[PDB]
Amino acid sequence: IVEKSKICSSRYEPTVRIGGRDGMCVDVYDNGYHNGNRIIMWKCKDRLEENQLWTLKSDKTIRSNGKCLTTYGYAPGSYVMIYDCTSAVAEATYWEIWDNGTIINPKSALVLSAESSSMGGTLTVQTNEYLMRQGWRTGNNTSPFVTSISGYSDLCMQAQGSNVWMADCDSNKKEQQWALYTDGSIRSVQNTNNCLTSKDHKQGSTILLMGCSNGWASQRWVFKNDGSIYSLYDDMVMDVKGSDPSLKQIILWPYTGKPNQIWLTLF
Amino acid sequence: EDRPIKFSTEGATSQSYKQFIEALRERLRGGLIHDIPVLPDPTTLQERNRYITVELSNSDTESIEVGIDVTNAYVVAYRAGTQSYFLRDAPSSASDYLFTGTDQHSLPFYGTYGDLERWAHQSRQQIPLGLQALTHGISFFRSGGNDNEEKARTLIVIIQMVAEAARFRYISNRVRVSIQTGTAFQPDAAMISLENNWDNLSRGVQESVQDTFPNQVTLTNIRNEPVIVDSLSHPTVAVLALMLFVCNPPN
Repeated sequence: IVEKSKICSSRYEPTVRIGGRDGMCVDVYDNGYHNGNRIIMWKCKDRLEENQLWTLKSDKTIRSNGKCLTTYGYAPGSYVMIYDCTSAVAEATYWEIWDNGTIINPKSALVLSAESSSMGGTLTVQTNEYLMRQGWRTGNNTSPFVTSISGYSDLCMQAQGSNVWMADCDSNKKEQQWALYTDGSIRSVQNTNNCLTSKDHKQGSTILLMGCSNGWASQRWVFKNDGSIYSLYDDMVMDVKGSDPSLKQIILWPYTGKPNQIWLTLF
Repeated sequence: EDRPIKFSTEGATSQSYKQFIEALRERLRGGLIHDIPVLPDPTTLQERNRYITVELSNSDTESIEVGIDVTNAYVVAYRAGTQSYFLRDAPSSASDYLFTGTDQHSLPFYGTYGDLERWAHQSRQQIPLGLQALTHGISFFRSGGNDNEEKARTLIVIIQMVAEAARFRYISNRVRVSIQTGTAFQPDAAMISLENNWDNLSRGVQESVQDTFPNQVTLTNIRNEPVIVDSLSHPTVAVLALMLFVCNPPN
């Protein structure tokens, strides 16, 4: 280090869609930009439209058609709405999109959430539990990333019913393809209604496939640069049990960085 | 710090190759940004710490050394015996502390895929990689490889198995598997889109505003289909092991 140089510009203000639960978008209901109109989880439309596009301003506000994405209140349950930027309590318009896919209202410390599995459900601010239903991802293209996943001993994760273990990587097997969603879930391409889930929150907990309907914490996963598939809520990662693929088990375990904990997306 | 980073084609294993790439990664990182390792800021170093060498042996006798610029992980010169050859666009200070006690020579093209590919009338997708193509590069170059077609062709191999492998976890996994299965491979569309978008990915990550790159990164999967990335929460981001320094995010 010495006469350090370049600082990244703060003039960047991208407008992108924000995908979340079950691949749905943050949507200004019916292009209703009247003060107090409700914001909902809607299908991400086939074309880029205004009520689905949000500008990530440098003042920490999230705008669509000028109006600001504003909470109602600062209590678990208060809905979020569209509102003129200068008329609402400043603090209700500030938002922070973290690296882990959490959109938080700093002031309330509450978090954007899609509490309803139904397309069209209203968004609310809830206590942060790192649930799949409080995971988002920015960018106009909200399409899942369908990829295979290899790990220990170069074996690939394979779906066998409602179970999952390591097996020979086979480009042909459709049971080895997974759709990595915007909400942070890992869904089986064979039935995208299934999500890799951890039975419990205890170390040793076996992870397998369960319905994504509830959007729990055990169904939201984060792919770290170190190679782990991390659980934000339980401070734990996926583990090929005892570095033994033969046990046909992938469990929940704290990160020790061993080879049975590193994974890779093969595109 | 340490420059005798060595790998030997002899009795290698996926484990020995991975140990090579690990060491090579530990050498070039000069920080973390949004938790991902980034190469050193070019202003932070003096010419004398700007280059390192990777010794690639086929035997304790036959082998070459490659000059790498830690500022961007590029190969700028290669050495065989008391002869070093510097690429046409290696920095000016190259020959000053790269292969000092050697007759240094300039090559007439740079290590840019494009120029290298222009020379080796082949493309990356045509040139197979693996322990066998590495062993031949070491032999061609050592032997007094003089042909420009084939020098350019073996640099492509070297650059991908070494510099491109250090940057992405994906490319090293691949290189590691061709070794474990004694099977050569031609880089797929994902590998190439990764190699092509190194800078773009590095920038987006460092310039990102609210978990968002100011500009989208369009990659391709193996089936050769668009994987557009534009967020730190997108999972493809994790195949990045080393970024090119572009700017310090304001605090």
